Amino acid sequence: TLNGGITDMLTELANFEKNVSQAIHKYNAYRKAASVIAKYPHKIKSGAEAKKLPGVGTKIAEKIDEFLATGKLRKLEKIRQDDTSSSINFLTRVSGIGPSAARKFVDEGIKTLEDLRKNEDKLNHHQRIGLKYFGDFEKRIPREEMLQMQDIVLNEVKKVDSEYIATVCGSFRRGAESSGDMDVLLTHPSFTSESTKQPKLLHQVVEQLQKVHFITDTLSKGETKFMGVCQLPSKNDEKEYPHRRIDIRLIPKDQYYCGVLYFTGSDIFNKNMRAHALEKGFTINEYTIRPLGVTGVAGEPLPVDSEKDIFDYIQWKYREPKDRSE
DNA sequence: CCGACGTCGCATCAGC
DNA sequence: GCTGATGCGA
DNA sequence: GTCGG
Ligand SMILES: Cc1cn([C@H]2C[C@H](O)[C@@H](COP(=O)(O)NP(=O)(O)OP(=O)(O)O)O2)c(=O)[nH]c1=O
Ligand SMILES: [Mn+2]
Ligand SMILES: [Mn+2]
Ligand code: NA
Ligand code: NA
Repeated sequence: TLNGGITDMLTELANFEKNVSQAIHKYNAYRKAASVIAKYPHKIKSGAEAKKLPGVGTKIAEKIDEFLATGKLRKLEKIRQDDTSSSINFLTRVSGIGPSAARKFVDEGIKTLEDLRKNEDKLNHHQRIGLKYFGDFEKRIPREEMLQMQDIVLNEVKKVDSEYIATVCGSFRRGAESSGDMDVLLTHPSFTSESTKQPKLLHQVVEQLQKVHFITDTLSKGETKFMGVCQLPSKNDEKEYPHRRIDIRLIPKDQYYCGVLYFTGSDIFNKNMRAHALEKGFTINEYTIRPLGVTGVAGEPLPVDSEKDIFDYIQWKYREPKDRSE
């Protein structure tokens, strides 16, 4: 964090554009800029120096010069003072509440945590659970707790069917010392790109984790993706652990490497890699890498038998999970 | 100058 | 009910 | 907001 002040500024600007202006490409522009500055191994001395980096243009360069000279940004100082922007930004911190619902709530005079708590009937299920655990979801997860959680998940999954493979991805697989949540990739030989020989594969696992009181709430749930809440068990007279967000994704077993590449992240890393893939004439999702034809249409899936194969196709040197934290 | 910006799952809604 | 778009999220 | 062509 040689340039923590700058990256903080840009992230706050990113959040404004996403939540208030509802301009998603500005949000990504700022986040991309923040990321490239974050890994820049010098303390930045000027906006001109920063503009040399890919993703930093004229406007951000000027903001960096203002921030360097004064320690502040007048544009952000004004935004911070605005009631509507501040209220909208706050409401979006609740899981299930996005830019649209936040602005609608503020219109209806619901703009504080207290306002939300007395208008619970106006929330959908996701938002209601998000409000319930607002405090808990603010807290990060120490890696040591992540290891406890991994142990439970992998063992409970094993008990259902010993041919399941569960892999913890996201920031954990990238070796982070603390995570925002837990991300679990799931495979079973019955579910491939060719066929589904077994129903309720994800359901079976979710059910087991509920039975042992690990999973406590559900935000969303379908055939391949689960979004919910979990909690570590605590001992006698111990204060309870905070409730944690958990994401589970069932991927066709023969498409594990594309799946694990996707869910390992980071989000910005995926954006950068897939953009580069397009430049190289391929498209990548969580299932396949495919060539783009002359007319621009995706062709048939290419052979993949390691994460590295995917890097090879787009002419990138392989990068370990710990080097993908962009 | 300006088109494009990664890709997709689940909840919810409009229109039929 | 289905189809397609919108919102929020991974 | 940025940038490749
Ligand atoms: C949010 C997001 C996530 N992903 C993939 C890559 C992420 O690393 C992976 C898990 O999402 P996450 O749990 O929201 N983020 P994280 O695990 O990287 O970091 P954190 O510690 O959970 O905050 O899902 C995307 O591909 N695009 C996205 O926009
Ligand atoms: Mn995560
Ligand atoms: Mn997650
Ligand atoms: Na630049
Ligand atoms: Na939210």
